[PDB]
Amino acid sequence: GIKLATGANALDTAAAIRAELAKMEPFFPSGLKIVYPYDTTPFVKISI
Amino acid sequence: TDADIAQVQVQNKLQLAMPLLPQEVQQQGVSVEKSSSSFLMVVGVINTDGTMTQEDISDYVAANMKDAISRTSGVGDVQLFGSQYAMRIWMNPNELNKFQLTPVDVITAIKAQNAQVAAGQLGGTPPVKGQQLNASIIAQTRLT
Amino acid sequence: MPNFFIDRPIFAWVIAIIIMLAGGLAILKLPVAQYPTIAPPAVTISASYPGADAKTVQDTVTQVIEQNMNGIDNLMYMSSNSDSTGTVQITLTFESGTDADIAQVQVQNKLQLAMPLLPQEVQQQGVSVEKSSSSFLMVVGVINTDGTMTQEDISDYVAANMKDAISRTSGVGDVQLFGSQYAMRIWMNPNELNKFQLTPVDVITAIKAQNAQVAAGQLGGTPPVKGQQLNASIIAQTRLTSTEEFGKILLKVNQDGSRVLLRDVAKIELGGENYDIIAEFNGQPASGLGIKLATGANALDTAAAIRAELAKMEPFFPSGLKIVYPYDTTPFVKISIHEVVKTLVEAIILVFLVMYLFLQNFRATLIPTIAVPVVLLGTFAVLAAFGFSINTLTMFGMVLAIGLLVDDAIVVVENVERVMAEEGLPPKEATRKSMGQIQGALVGIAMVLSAVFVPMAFFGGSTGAIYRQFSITIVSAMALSVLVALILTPALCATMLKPIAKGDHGEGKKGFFGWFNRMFEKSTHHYTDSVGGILRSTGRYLVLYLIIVVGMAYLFVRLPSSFLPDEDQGVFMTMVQLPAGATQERTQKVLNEVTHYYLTKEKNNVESVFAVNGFGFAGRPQNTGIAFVSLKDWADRPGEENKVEAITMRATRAFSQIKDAMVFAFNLPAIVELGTATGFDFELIDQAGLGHEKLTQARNQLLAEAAKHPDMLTSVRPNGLEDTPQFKIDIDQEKAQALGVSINDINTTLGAAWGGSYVNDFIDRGRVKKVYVMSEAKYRMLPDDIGDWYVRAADGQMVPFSAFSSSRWEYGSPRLERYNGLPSMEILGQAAPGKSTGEAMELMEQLASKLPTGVGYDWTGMSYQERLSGNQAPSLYAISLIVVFLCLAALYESWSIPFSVMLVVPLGVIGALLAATFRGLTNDVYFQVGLLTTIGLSAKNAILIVEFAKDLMDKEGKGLIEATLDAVRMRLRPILMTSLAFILGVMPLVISTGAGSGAQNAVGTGVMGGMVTATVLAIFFVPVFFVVVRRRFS
Amino acid sequence: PGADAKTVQDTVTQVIEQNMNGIDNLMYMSSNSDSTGTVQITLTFESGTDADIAQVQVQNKLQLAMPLLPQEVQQQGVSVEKSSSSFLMVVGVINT
Amino acid sequence: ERLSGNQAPSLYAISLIVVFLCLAALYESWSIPFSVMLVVPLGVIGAL
Amino acid sequence: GSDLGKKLLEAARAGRDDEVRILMANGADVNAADVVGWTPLHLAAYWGHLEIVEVLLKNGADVNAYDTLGSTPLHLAAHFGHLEIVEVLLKNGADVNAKDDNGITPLHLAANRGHLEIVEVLLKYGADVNAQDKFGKTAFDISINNGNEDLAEILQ
Ligand SMILES: CO[C@H]1/C=C/O[C@@]2(C)Oc3c(C)c(O)c4c(c3C2=O)C2=NC3(CCN(CC(C)C)CC3)NC2=C(NC(=O)/C(C)=C/C=C/[C@H](C)[C@H](O)[C@@H](C)[C@@H](O)[C@@H](C)[C@H](OC(C)=O)[C@@H]1C)C4=O
Ligand SMILES: CO[C@H]1/C=C/O[C@@]2(C)Oc3c(C)c(O)c4c(c3C2=O)C2=NC3(CCN(CC(C)C)CC3)NC2=C(NC(=O)/C(C)=C\C=C\[C@H](C)[C@H](O)[C@@H](C)[C@@H](O)[C@@H](C)[C@H](OC(C)=O)[C@@H]1C)C4=O
Ligand SMILES: CCCCCCCCCCCCCCCCCCCC(=O)O[C@H](COC(=O)CCCCCCCCCCCCCC)COP(=O)(O)OCCN
Ligand SMILES: CCCCCCCCCCCCCCCCCCCC(=O)O[C@H](COC(=O)CCCCCCCCCCCCCC)COP(=O)(O)OCCN
Ligand SMILES: CCCCCCCCCCCCO[C@@H]1O[C@H](CO)[C@@H](O[C@H]2O[C@H](CO)[C@@H](O)[C@H](O)[C@H]2O)[C@H](O)[C@H]1O
Ligand SMILES: CCCCCCCCCC(=O)OC[C@H](CO)OC(=O)CCCCCCCCC
Ligand SMILES: CCCCCCCC
Ligand SMILES: CCCCCCCC
Ligand SMILES: CCCCCC
Ligand SMILES: CCCCCC
Repeated sequence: GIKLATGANALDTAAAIRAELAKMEPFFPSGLKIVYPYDTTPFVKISI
Repeated sequence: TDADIAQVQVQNKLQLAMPLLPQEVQQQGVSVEKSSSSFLMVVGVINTDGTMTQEDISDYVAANMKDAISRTSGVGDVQLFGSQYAMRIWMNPNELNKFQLTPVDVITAIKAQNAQVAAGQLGGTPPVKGQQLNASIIAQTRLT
Repeated sequence: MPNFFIDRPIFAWVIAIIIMLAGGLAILKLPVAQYPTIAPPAVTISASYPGADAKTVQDTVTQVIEQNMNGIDNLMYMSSNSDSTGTVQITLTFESGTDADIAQVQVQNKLQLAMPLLPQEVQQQGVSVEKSSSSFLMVVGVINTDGTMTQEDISDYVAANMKDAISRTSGVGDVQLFGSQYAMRIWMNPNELNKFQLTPVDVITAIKAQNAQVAAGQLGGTPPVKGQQLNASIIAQTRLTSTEEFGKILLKVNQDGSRVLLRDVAKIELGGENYDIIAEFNGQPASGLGIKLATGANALDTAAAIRAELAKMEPFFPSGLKIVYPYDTTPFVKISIHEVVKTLVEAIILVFLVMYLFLQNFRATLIPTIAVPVVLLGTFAVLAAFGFSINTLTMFGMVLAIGLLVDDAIVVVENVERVMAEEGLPPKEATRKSMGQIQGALVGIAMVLSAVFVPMAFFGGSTGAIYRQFSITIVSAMALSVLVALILTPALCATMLKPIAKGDHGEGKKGFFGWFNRMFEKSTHHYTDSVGGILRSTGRYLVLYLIIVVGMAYLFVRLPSSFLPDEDQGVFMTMVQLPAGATQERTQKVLNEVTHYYLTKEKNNVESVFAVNGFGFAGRPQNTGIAFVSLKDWADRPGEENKVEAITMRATRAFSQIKDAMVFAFNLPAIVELGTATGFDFELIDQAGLGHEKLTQARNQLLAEAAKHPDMLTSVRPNGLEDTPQFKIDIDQEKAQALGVSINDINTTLGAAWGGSYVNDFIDRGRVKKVYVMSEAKYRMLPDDIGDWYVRAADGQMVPFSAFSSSRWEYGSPRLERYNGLPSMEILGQAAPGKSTGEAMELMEQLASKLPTGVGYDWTGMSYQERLSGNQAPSLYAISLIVVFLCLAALYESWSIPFSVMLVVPLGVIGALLAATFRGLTNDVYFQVGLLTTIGLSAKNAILIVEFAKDLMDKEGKGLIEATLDAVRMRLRPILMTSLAFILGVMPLVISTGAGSGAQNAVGTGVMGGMVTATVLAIFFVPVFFVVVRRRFS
Repeated sequence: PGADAKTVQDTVTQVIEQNMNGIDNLMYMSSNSDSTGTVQITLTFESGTDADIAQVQVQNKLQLAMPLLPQEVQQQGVSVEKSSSSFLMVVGVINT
Repeated sequence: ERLSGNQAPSLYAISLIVVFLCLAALYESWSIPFSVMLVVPLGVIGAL
Repeated sequence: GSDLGKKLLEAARAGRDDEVRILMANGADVNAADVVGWTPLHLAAYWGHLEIVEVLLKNGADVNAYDTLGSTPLHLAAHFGHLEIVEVLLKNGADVNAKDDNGITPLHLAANRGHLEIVEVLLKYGADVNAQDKFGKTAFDISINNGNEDLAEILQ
């Protein structure tokens, strides 16, 4: 559960998280996988 | 209001309280955070093969993923939906009473025998004249 | 605007005076330093665990702090070290533009909350959070000649009687003590302790009790009994203040009545806190003070103030104590200013001569002499407004701009002198018409040069920080030059210049000036005839143009890249590296031999040698050492043979003879806070808890594959240390519990004796200082000495350490590295001769993908900098070219004509590349900014030729070739005048071999060579470009 | 707590004061150490100085001195905050 | 109080020079500024 | 402490087979040692380099050489779970009942880290199962304390 820091940009922070998660994925054990069951940023990106 | 200064002012006062708090509360780590109450996103993690349990997945997220996300700029707070692993000593009162022991004796034993000692060096400074051997002394280490 | 200030010359003078006063005010107030803040904001968390091994430090301190470094803003990456000196350094590097104070306090605050998680011994020592990105202004060395003081004795005096007064000196940012103040050292004896049935635990318990502050209260304190007369504070036991008092600390009382004191079982003396460092200055014991310059402080004033305050302390020093200055950057910055002020004054003198050579009147020569200082003064005021300092980058930014500043003065005045000669108009009317011809072009040139230089400021990281210094300096200087050229210079021309008769070109005169005028007039006719011949067969020169463009592209790939030129700063370093497990004494003998060489062989060059044993920037084991060699003055070391580069190569070849010691001499980099910034910085990461051994195996696998490509990779070393033999001891719990020996008493006795133990504080002459208990050297050297230590059991019997312990040899890390929380191993290296860094980095990524499972990688330091800075470059080049085209298109009112101007770029660049290749220099930042000024002034010359050529065709209705020939005829004189002045102006910078010669050579060579080709080629090629472009697009 | 003015000056005041060096826009530094054990080190900055940045720079420099202080001083906690000498008002309270 | 007194002379100096240059700029003269700025002592003695 | 001897120690440690082969041809000192008293065979046995152990033994390396605390290469091979090297050493006459300064045999070290296959190999070559260390603890006493059911069954 990631909470946005006071004053920080939603889309930029969300992009920074996805970039850091992308570095981890290659070194996962067999079977383990990331899923995105809640995200407020896609609405902001698509609606604009 | 500048959230950077707000955090500094709040924590400046917390540091006056910190020593007056119980020792158990200090060792749990007090945290000062500047973030929204609501969640930006939930990064869920699952195993498709079903090789890892709920507890195993939470430990991996806590040990390999959580810290780097918590350090990322803009991330004000990270809540783990689970728990990192810890060495759980599940005590038995019947067996403790049989050998005439208490939780106090268990805690004393763990502190004594699960210890990381600073044991110094062979040929450490200041050395004697004509010293050839220089090596670290390794005593007790953390149990694995 | 020009017509406005011709009729109002006083208002023009007022604007000139305001700029000069604002500029003069700036020169007094402007900060002064060698270099500005270039390296990104870095915060190093430093802690100490006395007598702790690398893993103990990592697993109790480093990992705990790392885990609590969350919710901190603008963090790029986190790297940390944990080594067997019992030390941890966690460096958090931040985004460029981040507030270093906000960065430090956020790190400091998160550490404070993690302090209760650390061990008590680490909490007692405490953890320091400092800015590590800044560098030293000077290092003040303190020595003892008469040999009455040790390095411990000198360090204590510097801490007590000097450090505080140096810190309070004006402009001093930070003062680091090269050593430590005294510590009460209890040197324990196991034979004496066992004799009286005692342990190090008993020594610690007694010292804590008999040396401490005790709270008491007050006589007649509130609430009092009514009728109380006296109120006084009750003073109880205060801390001990002498070795004698510590000697009399009571440990035990025997039956017979004899008193067992602390001096009876230990030697007690004032010593150092740590004995890892042995600092010597030409053999004698030495300490020092590393002084850093404060923010917005004057480096010249601060250094003078430091020397002034050190002079006041001279009478109070003990016998034989002397101050020395091995490292001082102020002398270098003193020369840097003097040489730049000389260049600017010589440049104005050369303009005076060239202006008098061609125009031949004193009234004309005064106009540039007034105008150029007004612009240069104004530039300092604009730099002051932007919050810039007078530094090496900003100072050479002025020198590179001289070409543009000088042209603005000559172009305006020469054109007025020409109009008066050809048409026969009076000064005022002639200036109105002259300015009418160029006022549009001068504004156009301003916007073109803006589009060239402004995008240079918006590069990212350390590279972009340097490029920003040149950008703002040159754009500001250029901008004011255009304002002065449209406001002041026109007013000066209209008021000061004398009338010239129609068709008078000084051909009627005699002597030298009579000859020169007749010679130059015929030389102009020879030039017009030559251009006429060139314009008949243009096709042949379009082929010659492509040969230059191919020749340019060829020399670009051939010329090797670098960051900055290495300077002779009167100092260089000599690293000493013995085999692993080698002792402090063995390292000292090599340093003594290295010190002996420099004082014998290089006695004419070397002033002193600062031999720092047990010191190193990548860990501080006993086997590693370093020698900071300080040289004599630049005047005392004549020729190239007596320079740092020559002494380095002679020294390195001399010490290669020595066995069991890897010894190399090497010069400092330009920006010493940043480093070399040439090769690449690789991190190999443990991404799946493989461990130390498996990460070592993966590193050895990568190094082995790296060796198989000499053609791409070279000098590939790991930054870390190799595993070493360590004395593993296993305390048997059953045997300890059976004999009745507690594990606390065992681990304390071992830790305190062999490692040392910080007990409590004591007051030495009104100064709080640490009390350490440790074994005397001889009782903690070899494994056999383990058995000599006895611990008292519950029943009272003294059990030897051998009775309940078993020992063996194993291998472990003396320095464990971590990157972004996970374990890592840092790997260095550089691209092979011919290959770029990009190719070398790309191969390391390919080799990294074939390493075992759960082994990742990342780029750090300058590799991280260049990868983000590299992606921005294409966009900034594109924005520059597009806006330059658009600006020229608006000026000429044509989409096609701009191409005639922009085709000049290679003519200037080819000469710079030939001069750099011939002299054997690199493609450094000084060269790259040098190209832009050469391109800028060559583009400026072309703009006025095309403007004149186009205006003749539009207004006077002349033909293409007629206008082009008439244009280049009119523009020949001013282009030769500027070029003659500016080429002579930068000539001293090429031949310079003194202090700051590397930078001067880089600035001079590229500009001189570039300006020779830019002048010679463009006068012939700009005609061709204009006619070919005009023919092609109607 | 318990220490006299002289002991408090040597072990605390001088340890903090020596580390309060090269801070931005510092005009002067006044301090006093008393018999009850209290220290008060007031750093007055130039007019126009950001008091919040001034507070941060003082706090950063203090935590270098903090480890050199005694344990009893660290246990009480050292406060760093913006200050003024004079009172705005005195609100008095009585019982009728 | 010490700071106020020390910076007063330079404050008067620059203040006079700015007014002089502003009059020189506006009226396009040196004589008119010098003619005007000689009046300053007549006022200053009245204040004292 | 010869020039080639120091290079053989570093080569044997790293596991550079090609470099060791060249040093054996040039006549590098096989009985050379560091300060703790570790031969190339000690280092080769420790880091688990099978080829270099075989090459060193063929070039007259001391199989029963011991460090300053009395540990032989068989101790290091048995302790760190190198089954192949333990067999090669024992074939070349490695003392299976070699006591260090603490009385710890290779059987004790193999038992402690639960290397089942190595314990069987040591017992085959005649390891004294009732051998006691300085604290009077056998290989069986280590197995019951560690809680190893498989190892305790083998040490019958
Ligand atoms: C012959 O190749 C070695 C020379 C040794 O000789 C010495 C005496 O000259 C050196 C020179 C001239 C250096 O600039 C450095 C070092 C050394 C030496 O040690 C370092 N020494 C260490 C500290 C001590 N250990 C050595 C230990 C394993 C025995 C690790 C290296 N760190 C070192 C650096 N900074 C860093 O770590 C980082 C992060 C900075 C930037 C990295 C770049 C990529 C390099 O700076 C690059 C431009 C180049 O300098 C090296 C590739 C250098 O090769 C040359 C000269 O091309 C080798 C280091 C250096 O900048
Ligand atoms: C005379 O001192 C300088 C030598 C220059 O000359 C060079 C050419 O010879 C070097 C030698 C012989 C080295 O052994 C090293 C380096 C250099 C040089 O550059 C490093 N160069 C760097 C690598 C690049 N980063 C910046 C990066 C973000 C672009 C910093 C420099 N660190 C370097 C090292 N490796 C590391 O272990 C790293 C990665 C961290 C080191 C930590 C130190 C403790 C702190 O960083 C800081 C408190 C200070 O000690 C340095 C900054 C120091 O500067 C001063 C003012 O004292 C220079 C080492 C080195 O071991
Ligand atoms: C990121 C990098 C930086 C980005 C930069 C972006 C640049 C924006 C684009 C601007 C490009 C301007 C460059 C060309 C200027 C040529 C001006 C000459 C015009 C011309 O032919 O007029 C003659 C000369 O004019 C004269 O010389 C004087 C009279 C004309 C004054 C008005 C000209 C426009 C002002 C210049 C600045 C424009 C940009 C501002 C943002 C005749 O004179 P006339 O008969 O017209 O004279 C009466 C006025 N009515
Ligand atoms: C705290 C730090 C302070 C530091 C010090 C800073 C000093 C501030 C600046 C002071 C500036 C003073 C400049 C005075 C110039 C005197 C000119 C003498 C001539 C004069 O006054 O007589 C006029 C003749 O001028 C003419 O007609 C000739 C005009 C053409 C010549 C222009 C030469 C200007 C010289 C510039 C000096 C540069 C100084 C640099 C600092 C009278 O005739 P009129 O014009 O009044 O009336 C027009 C008829 N109807
Ligand atoms: C580093 C690069 C190498 C240096 C390159 C230097 C290039 C600049 C030098 C230009 C010299 C111009 O010199 C000029 O050449 C032209 C040839 O085109 C000659 O022109 C001659 O041949 C042309 C052929 O078409 C005839 O039309 C013309 O009537 C005749 O005079 C001129 O008589 C001569 O004065
Ligand atoms: C008249 C047209 C000239 C436009 C040139 C603009 C190029 C500079 C772009 C920029 O902002 O980057 C500055 C950059 C910073 O390192 O300086 C440089 O590296 C100098 C540019 C190199 C020469 C370019 C011509 C050769 C083409 C193959
Ligand atoms: C001692 C020189 C001080 C002024 C520096 C600036 C000169 C350009
Ligand atoms: C030369 C760069 C600009 C290209 C766009 C203009 C085309 C006529
Ligand atoms: C942007 C250039 C377009 C010109 C077409 C005539
Ligand atoms: C002190 C003011 C004098 C002014 C005279 C011009």
